[PDB]
Amino acid sequence: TLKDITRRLKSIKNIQKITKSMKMVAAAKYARAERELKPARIYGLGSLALYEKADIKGPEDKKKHLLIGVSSDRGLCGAIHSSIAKQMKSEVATLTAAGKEVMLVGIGDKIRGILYRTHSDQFLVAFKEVGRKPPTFGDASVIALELLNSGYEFDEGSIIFNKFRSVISYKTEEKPIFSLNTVASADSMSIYDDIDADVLQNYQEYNLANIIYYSLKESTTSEQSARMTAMDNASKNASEMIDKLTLTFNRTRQAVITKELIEIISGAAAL
Amino acid sequence: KQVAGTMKLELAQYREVAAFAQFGSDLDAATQQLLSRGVRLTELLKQGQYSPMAIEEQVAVIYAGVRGYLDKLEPSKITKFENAFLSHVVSQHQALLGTIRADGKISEQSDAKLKEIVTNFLAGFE
Amino acid sequence: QMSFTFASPTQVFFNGANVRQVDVPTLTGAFGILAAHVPTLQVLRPGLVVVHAEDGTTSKYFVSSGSIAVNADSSVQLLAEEAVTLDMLDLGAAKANLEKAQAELVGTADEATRAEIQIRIEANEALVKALE
Amino acid sequence: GAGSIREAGGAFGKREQAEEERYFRAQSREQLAAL
Amino acid sequence: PAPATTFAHLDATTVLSRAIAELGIYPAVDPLDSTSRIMDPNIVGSEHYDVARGVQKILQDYKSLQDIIAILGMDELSEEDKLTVSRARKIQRFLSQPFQVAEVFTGHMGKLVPLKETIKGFQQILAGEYDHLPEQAFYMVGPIEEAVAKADKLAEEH
Amino acid sequence: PAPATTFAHLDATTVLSRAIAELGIYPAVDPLDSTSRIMDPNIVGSEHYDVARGVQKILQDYKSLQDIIAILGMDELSEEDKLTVSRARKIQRFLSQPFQVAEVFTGHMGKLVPLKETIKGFQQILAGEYDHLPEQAFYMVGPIEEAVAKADKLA
Repeated sequence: TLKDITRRLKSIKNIQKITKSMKMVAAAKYARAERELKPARIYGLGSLALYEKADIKGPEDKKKHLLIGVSSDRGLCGAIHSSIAKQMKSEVATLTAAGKEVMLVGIGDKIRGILYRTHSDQFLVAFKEVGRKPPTFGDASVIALELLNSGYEFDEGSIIFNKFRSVISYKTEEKPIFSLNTVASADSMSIYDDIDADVLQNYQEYNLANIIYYSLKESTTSEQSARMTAMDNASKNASEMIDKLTLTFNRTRQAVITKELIEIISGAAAL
Repeated sequence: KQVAGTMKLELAQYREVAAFAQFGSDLDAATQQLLSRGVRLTELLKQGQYSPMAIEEQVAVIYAGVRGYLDKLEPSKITKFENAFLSHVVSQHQALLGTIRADGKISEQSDAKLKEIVTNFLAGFE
Repeated sequence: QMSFTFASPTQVFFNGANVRQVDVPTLTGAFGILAAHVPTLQVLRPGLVVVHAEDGTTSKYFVSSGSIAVNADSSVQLLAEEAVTLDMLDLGAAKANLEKAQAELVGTADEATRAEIQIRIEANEALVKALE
Repeated sequence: GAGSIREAGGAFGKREQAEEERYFRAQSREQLAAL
Repeated sequence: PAPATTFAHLDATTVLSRAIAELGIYPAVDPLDSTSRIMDPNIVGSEHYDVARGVQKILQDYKSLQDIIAILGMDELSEEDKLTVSRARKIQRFLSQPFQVAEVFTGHMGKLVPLKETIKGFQQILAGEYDHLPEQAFYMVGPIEEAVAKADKLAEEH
Repeated sequence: PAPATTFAHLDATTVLSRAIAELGIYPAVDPLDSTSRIMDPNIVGSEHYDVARGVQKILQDYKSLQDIIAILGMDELSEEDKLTVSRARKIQRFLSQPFQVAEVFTGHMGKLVPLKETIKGFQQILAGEYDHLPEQAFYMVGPIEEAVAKADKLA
């Protein structure tokens, strides 16, 4: 039907236009969010050089556990919010099998709305408003507070985020988060001078806001590029669909004109 | 001809970049300037019914529009600005309108006079 | 021999640079850090940070919080949550907000919400002494 | 030809209706509380 | 050919749409396709003409925003766009009206609204004077007074 | 006019499709367009009727999702929709079958599947008993055991 094909052509043309505009907007957002990753990757990575020079391994005997999945609120990114949830619930059962009680936290409405079905009681707290504005240290500092004002005596932790590598590809990654009783008991920390169990607490509480901030910068410059790619693919698919539907529309309009001609001619020749 | 060449180019570029509307708060300053000039120009083309303007008044309005003397106003007042500016020029500057009507072209004298009038009205406009 | 690294959350001042001395305001009292300094790790309090380049020429930033960590291989990583050079702070608002902080303490008696005032008082008290 | 995604009535129109009216039902039951 | 030929023989055409009736709005008048020859600011005055043109403009921008709501989602729209879409939905509902001959279909009382009540109600919904009310309070009422009364009833009962 | 008139004379219609034949699915029988007047629980049995209706419902769900899948990619589906799509594609591949008359232009042995094997295999695929096998393991096989064997052979 000609009206059906016209409706569908108009619909998919609107879709293609909006998707191209969205791709260019996500490209404008990614160019910035990747310029602000170079100063936040020296800070964040310079915040974990100790735990690698001191070579903190972490205790495998403690049971309580924390698991941070970093994502955003907005979809249309692809496997961004799916790779995080894929990694979380993959190792939630891995630690639950060994008796290690795991309790989750969700940064971003997408990572919560996914795992809210299966693991909903194993969920300490969740957050919002991640993704609209570029993540700042004010956001990472807040998330660190309620991770301490929660009464969860977590003995080991890992934060899962999307490590950005290039515009084409990113990888999911988890960074370890050590508590006090493992960084104060490690016999490789005996060389560090003027250390008591309080100046380590202030140092473990700050290094929780860093590894969250370094995570929010990596998982937002890896999400805008993925949104750019996904909107590019969506606009391209809409374009090929528009091409096919325009071919079909031309065929149908020609058929309609010919049918009307044949009707008029058969009516005229029957007199 | 002089003024509408520029108007046509500006409106063509605005039609090129008009699909990115509703996303102007997240685009670079070039696309935003294009969108702004184009919106102001489309607001300049709106016209009442049964009110046809003379040629000198049309070219004065399009001059005030395309030269950049309207990016400071947000679109919802462009119509009132155009109406009040028209009233002021017709009731005050009949001499410049007469010279443009007789010559048919915009001299450099008339260009500077129009710049002066438009800037002073922008100063005095509500 | 020293590998300095001074970085705000949004800015990097030094990175792998070889300065000879840093003077940081640790919570357990300030100390200066030359090469081969004993491995430590601390958390800062509001105060200056003087960085002595190899030429003997200084550089003075005003950190506000964070954590310096001298390491066993003479590497330093100073991370300040808000590190603004002294050319950006003003003396009038520091002395004024310090007064607004000091005058608001006496009107408060709860242990928690008064503790947040003293931290604002010392943060501003450390400001007036840094500017002049 | 704006609004064509809703005029067609395919998958992207039904989900438009769903998204919009769930948002506005939430806002409506929230605004009935503030009154 | 028959409707397209009879269009030219009329003064105030009132086109009834099916997509609008499938929204539960009645009468199903299409606001962006109905036309009158006395919709002239020198015939209906400037206030009536301006209110009508503002209603039509906001409904057209609502149609234009529906595509973005379709593909992006209602969440990322600005509060500007959210508020204009809310006003548009409320004007849509307020355009509906219970008929005295449609009680058997709706069970509601038949309302007859004077012209000034209509102009004032649409002016106030356009101005935002009732952005705090639910959109379901304007559905199948008379003037805007019955709309705020229905809002009060829905607020107390829920 | 000719096929539209000949529909009303048949007790069971097997509508072939070109869009399905392009996917290599042979026979190209359109599952959502072929009907039969003995597709009746009182005639074929409640088990057979339920399996057939469930297969058709999942194929109709996949068809409804086709648009969003084609424009906004596979990611924007819920995981329930993703499971429906996976099962529907497995069912699509399983509906294919090598014909004994095709032994000369496809090479594969012709499989003749009894009714019990058909009902059992499709019921199992609907129940989720093969959500770990790949979809190319159900393509051009006989009973479901051959699909399992092909899935093992490809790994």
